[PDB]
Amino acid sequence: SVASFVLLSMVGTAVGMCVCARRRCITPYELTPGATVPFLLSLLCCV
Amino acid sequence: NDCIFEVKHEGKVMGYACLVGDKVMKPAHVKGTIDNADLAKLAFKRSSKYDLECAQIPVHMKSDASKFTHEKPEGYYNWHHGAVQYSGGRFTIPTGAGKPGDSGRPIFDNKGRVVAIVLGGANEGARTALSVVTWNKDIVTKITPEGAEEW
Amino acid sequence: ASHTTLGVQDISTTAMSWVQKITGGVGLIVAVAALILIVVLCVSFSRH
Repeated sequence: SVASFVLLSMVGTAVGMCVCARRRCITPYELTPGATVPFLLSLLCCV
Repeated sequence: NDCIFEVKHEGKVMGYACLVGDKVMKPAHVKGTIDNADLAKLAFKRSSKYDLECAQIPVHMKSDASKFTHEKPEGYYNWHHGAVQYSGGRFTIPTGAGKPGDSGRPIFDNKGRVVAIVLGGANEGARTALSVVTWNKDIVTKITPEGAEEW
Repeated sequence: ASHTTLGVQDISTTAMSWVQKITGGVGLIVAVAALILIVVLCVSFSRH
């Protein structure tokens, strides 16, 4: 029971950190007037 | 005349919001609410790296937008209180022009195109240097001289 | 009885083999996530 709880915690941390990185990667492009996000990031990375 | 709006908090004017391109911009350190009823209901995203906030412009207000550009050759430029000089990568204003409480005003090119948004300045005897928010192709930057203080 | 008792570390070879596989797979998923965060945070800092 104890080991099962810990392993569920560690996988949760992996998902949370990926969420944090997406925000900082895309934020600059949303403030420039008239700018268009590049295709690679638009679809694949920081999607 | 029409593209600039006043920001008021408890009857006092703190700054201005400008309508450029397809977004509505406002410096992030300025408190208060927007005078216009329709704009007050939009949701904004904040970023303390650049002290800026932006959103998408609603449709039926589109005719009031100004134009913008990204080329900055050396020469003379204009704003509300007179002329401004750009040389060596800095904005120059003759001292005493400008007082705190006048943030959020655009700087215009020769044809009237918006090039920068000013927030604060530094103190020097004869001429003063400014801190501005500018842009380039697909990015945004912030230029800050030594010793600048917020307006 | 004519022998001593057993401790926590005395388990079968097959059971120990399964413990390594499950623990390692989780650890890999965390490490890759941490690598992505460091590169994006570093490149953001120097760009400004």
